Amino acid sequence: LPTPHEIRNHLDDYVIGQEQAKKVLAVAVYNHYKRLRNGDTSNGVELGKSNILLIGPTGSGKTLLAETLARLLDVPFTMADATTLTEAGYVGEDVENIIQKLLQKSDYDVQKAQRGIVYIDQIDKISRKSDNPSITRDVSGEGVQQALLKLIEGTVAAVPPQGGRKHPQQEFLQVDTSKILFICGGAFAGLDKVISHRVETGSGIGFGATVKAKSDKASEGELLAQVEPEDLIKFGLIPEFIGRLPVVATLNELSEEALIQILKEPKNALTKQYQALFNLEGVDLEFRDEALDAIAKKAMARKTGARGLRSIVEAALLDTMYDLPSMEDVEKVVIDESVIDGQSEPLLIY
Amino acid sequence: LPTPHEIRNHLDDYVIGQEQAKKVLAVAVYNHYKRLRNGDTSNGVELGKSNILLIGPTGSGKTLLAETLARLLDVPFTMADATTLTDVENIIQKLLQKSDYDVQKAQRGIVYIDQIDKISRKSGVQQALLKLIEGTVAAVPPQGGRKHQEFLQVDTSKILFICGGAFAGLDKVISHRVETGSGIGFGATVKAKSDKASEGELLAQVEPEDLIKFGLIPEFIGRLPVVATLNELSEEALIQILKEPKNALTKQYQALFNLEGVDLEFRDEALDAIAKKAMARKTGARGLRSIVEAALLDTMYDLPSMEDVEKVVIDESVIDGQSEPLLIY
Amino acid sequence: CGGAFAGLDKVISHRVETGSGIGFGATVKAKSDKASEGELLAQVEPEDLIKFGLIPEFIGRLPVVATLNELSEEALIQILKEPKNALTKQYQALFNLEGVDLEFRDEALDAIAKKAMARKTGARGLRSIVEAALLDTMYDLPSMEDVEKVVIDESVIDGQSEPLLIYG
Amino acid sequence: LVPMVIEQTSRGERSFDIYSRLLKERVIFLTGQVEDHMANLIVAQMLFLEAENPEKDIYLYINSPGGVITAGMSIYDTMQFIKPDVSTICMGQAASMGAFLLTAGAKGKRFCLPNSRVMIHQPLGGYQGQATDIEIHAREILKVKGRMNELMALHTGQSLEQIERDTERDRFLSAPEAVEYGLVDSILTHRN
Amino acid sequence: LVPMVIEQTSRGERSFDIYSRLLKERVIFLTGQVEDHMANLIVAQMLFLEAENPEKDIYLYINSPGGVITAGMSIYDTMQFIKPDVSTICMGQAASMGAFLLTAGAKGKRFCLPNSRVMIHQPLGGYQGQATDIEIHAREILKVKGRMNELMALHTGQSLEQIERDTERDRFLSAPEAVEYGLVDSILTHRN
Ligand SMILES: Nc1ncnc2c1ncn2[C@@H]1O[C@H](COP(=O)(O)OP(=O)(O)OP(O)(O)=S)[C@@H](O)[C@H]1O
Ligand SMILES: Nc1ncnc2c1ncn2[C@@H]1O[C@H](COP(=O)(O)OP(=O)(O)O)[C@@H](O)[C@H]1O
Repeated sequence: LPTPHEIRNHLDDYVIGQEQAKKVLAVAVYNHYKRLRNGDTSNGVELGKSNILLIGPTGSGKTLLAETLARLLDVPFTMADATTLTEAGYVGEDVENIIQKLLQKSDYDVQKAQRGIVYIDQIDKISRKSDNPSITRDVSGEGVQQALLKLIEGTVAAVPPQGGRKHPQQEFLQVDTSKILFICGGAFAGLDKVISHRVETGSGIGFGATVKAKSDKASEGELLAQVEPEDLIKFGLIPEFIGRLPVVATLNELSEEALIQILKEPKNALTKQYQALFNLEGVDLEFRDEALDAIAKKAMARKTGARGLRSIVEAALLDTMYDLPSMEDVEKVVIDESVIDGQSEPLLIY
Repeated sequence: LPTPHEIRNHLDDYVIGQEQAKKVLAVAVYNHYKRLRNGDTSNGVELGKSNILLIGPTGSGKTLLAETLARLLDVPFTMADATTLTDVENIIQKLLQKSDYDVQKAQRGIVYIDQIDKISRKSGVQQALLKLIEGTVAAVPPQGGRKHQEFLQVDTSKILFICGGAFAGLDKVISHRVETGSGIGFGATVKAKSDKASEGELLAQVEPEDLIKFGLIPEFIGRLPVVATLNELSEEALIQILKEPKNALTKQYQALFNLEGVDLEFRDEALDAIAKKAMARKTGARGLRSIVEAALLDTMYDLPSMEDVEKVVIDESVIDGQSEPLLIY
Repeated sequence: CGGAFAGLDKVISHRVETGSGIGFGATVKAKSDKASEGELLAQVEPEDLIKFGLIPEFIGRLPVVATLNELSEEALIQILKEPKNALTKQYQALFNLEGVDLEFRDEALDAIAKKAMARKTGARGLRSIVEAALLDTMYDLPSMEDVEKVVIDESVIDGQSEPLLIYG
Repeated sequence: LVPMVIEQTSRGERSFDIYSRLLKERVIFLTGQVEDHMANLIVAQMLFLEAENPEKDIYLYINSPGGVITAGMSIYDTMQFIKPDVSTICMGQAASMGAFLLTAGAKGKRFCLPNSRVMIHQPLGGYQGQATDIEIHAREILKVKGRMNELMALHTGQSLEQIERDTERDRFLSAPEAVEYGLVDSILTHRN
Repeated sequence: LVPMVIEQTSRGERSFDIYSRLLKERVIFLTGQVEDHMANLIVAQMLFLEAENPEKDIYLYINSPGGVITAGMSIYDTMQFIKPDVSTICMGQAASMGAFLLTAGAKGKRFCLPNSRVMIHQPLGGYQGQATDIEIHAREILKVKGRMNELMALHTGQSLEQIERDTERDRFLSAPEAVEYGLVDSILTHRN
């Protein structure tokens, strides 16, 4: 039922500056609903499932894409992690843990588990570490991928429903995994150097070679578009694991100017939250372009600038918020760039 | 209804050396109450949930803030704990019991969770509370039932939750991120033993990403964007906690001897030294009894045998232990 | 019990090769001109698996063995047409419910074969090539109306052209 | 002999030589006479740091009695070509060529130890052969002397005529005098 | 040849050379003649220890017949610049420059072995050329002698006039006499 154009229009409200990734995901999810909705008991049967592989820089909005999609989407969503997993009954974590976590979102309904979607972060962290004379059995490395192969393709694993009140139940449910979708994505480290050597030019250390002058001036994203499965082999991934994820996403980067868009265009932008918080009091909140620019530089300086907007904004308005109820006959509040630095106090209009 | 300025004055009687903490809670509490009382049909839809998580140093008084707020607030209060580890509905039941089976008033009641770090990712109850903070209904048998069967559904989306627990090793995780490298040459500066590594000025720069390194799930942290730092203690606080509160140990032991017809005295010259000893143990106010009881031990041991000792005075030297306390006849 | 073994050819190569001394008197044997992977695995025996790591007891319990040849450029073309559950037929049914037809010309399948081998992923890596081509189409197809047929040419795989759509 | 140290990292322990450890912190050592081999080795170190980070300051400690001119001029062009500010420090002694690379550092990031000593003189050379060949090599070395004085004045700010008079013979300059001469910016007596 | 030792750690066993093992404990060795290479290597060791711990005392064992002056003065300024107290010990012998680095250690943390021997004399030099150049190099070496005597008095506490008379020629000082002269603090006869 959901049309890719309609679902993309809704996602644009929550995502800024990422278009290629939206088209890729829209087709898959639409096919997934169609695959599960349509019985498919026709001449052609057992339709294949195109799993999605998301690639992008840290703090690019990957978690929001899955969660914001899950908010409007009816089916349940979960956020698992790959680093915790440890193969062959090791101390860290059994693979089966992912499935039991899904059931809580599905209220222990098997039919709802096939409908829902799963997301995994930090997938690059389990890249095949290749040190020959150390172990030769990398639990954190290659070994984990081998266990996920059968999981993604499809199999049934016993899962105690609800954990059981006590030994009395001692039963397990059979949960299919073929129809379940899997979204495995993580910010790969050092991948840009791998593709530069083989694709564009004789770059590097030397004089004529292009230096990394555009560390922050330009976005590396355009390079990721030319990524292919063969390049991931050098990274450590097994070809069998890559075959399980045919689709690929780019998610080039977030821009300083995009941060300004994130504060004004989105429905859940911080500006709209505080604006409504003060509107009820008969006060108006005004943000100036100079103030936004200062916020961008401060967020860029710290790690994961996208996740640090709350701290910068909250500290700036913490003092003003304390005195706003006490103050009377104040209808507007003005914030300046100097205030963001902390050397100035916001202007008050009566 | 109460404003940050007026609520601060009432809390100041029970709160000392935590001025900045009050600002975060005052705004959070007032913002939360208005969210429940507003139309909720304004342009600013899908308002982010405002939940506060306390940063707990050992024996930092977190329990005091909850009790003072709970006592001051007419709404019911409950003291839950994560020891249950699956059965969360019982916590909700406790609030209603105080509330006397009133869902309306219960909706306006805020609960505080202690020892939240006990359920960290060290091995999945956290996943169960995700459905609770985001809003859901849990079965609650009203009154327990006389014999063998219905349950009451009490909403949870609008109720506020205060999740806080004393985290261990959190300072080390923040140190790795905030150090931002160490230099070796002449021009580069070398840090001393402790310049910015103290608990103070280390939690203010904390962010959600640092909590992920500890074990917390982002879904749980996403529901609690707001965070308030709590100072551990200070020499002034320990001085005031032994004198201003009515239930201070100084007044307690003073009463212990009142029935025995003997008085006790504690000069300010003795308490400042006690403060330096408490911080060295890194145990807060709860570790204060070991210092006071150690000095009194020798005194209280031979006090019954002693006669004609109308009053006992405690000098600064007594805390040191070199000189015995002087007796007044 | 079956699973894709990695590096077994290197072990088989050492045993299948007779071996020779490097000195003057020792004779030299010219062998293994081509890898002949498919033809090399056929010469497998239990003793080679012992050096790989398997215990002889476990292999003794498995007397029979099966060697599978690696699919080639021509093998993929037949896999896309003759099998009933082929990916080509899957999309054909995907558009049949939509009131649109699908076609796969021989010129387009030949190019997919060369791209499939280039990614060293086998048949499982074929969906990456197909979905990458029909991406644009699948994005505006449901909204599109009065379309009765879709043809995928060789140019579409390279990306120079777009699939031809017929309106009816 | 070179001692080995251990650097603790999150991944694990790694063994490094004393010179390589400091190289990781953007620090290069210029020791002994300046020759074609020693100079060509420093150039690769500077370039390596440029790729790692072109925005971090580099520190170059110099303790050398000088040497070949052509080997030293390759380093001078490198410091000016690359974007990072090459900080220079004089330890022990800085001869004619060592002084030219010292003052060529970034303005405001040049230091000299309280007891260091700098010496400057004119280029040295010689030739044996026909009179026609002596005139050729004489004109060439004269251009270098003029070129070395022009660049020295550019960074020191002094006049070309003053540098010409001061470089006619050996001239020793104490650490305080270098500040008054514009050769350096300050002295790193103690850590602050 | 250098022997290899094994240091037991919680992570595992690690193999270290004898010099690197002692370096981990804030110990540096000054052996042989003082030259530009040997001096430039010790400076990097001090800086490495400063970053690891700036509050722990460093121990410097000196056994050397002296050498170049300019190479040694770079070490003296470094010891005074850094915050840690550089403990100095004289083993075997301490010549003119070795004695200057010995006495330059932190006050109260300077020791000399019961049978060690210290020798001090004036700077040595020489030049060949025109008379104008000899006068320049003579004034330069004279400043060093005056500067070296001023610092010796500062750390030893003696007067500049006394240091000038005692440094006119070679003067050997036994271990006990060094204490009476203010050059050292005590003698490490036995372990207590
Ligand atoms: N398109 C966007 N619109 C608005 N905010 C965004 C957007 N993209 C990122 N953000 C911000 O970035 C924060 C982090 O988003 P995430 O999806 O967690 O990024 P991330 O790259 O997935 O981080 P990881 O991979 O989980 S470590 C969000 O809480 C937003 O504040
Ligand atoms: N500012 C304060 N004023 C009065 N009492 C305090 C203050 N801070 C801490 N306390 C004391 O500390 C105790 C609470 O300790 P708490 O911080 O809850 O321990 P924990 O950190 O282990 O939970 C209370 O009994 C209270 O009397």
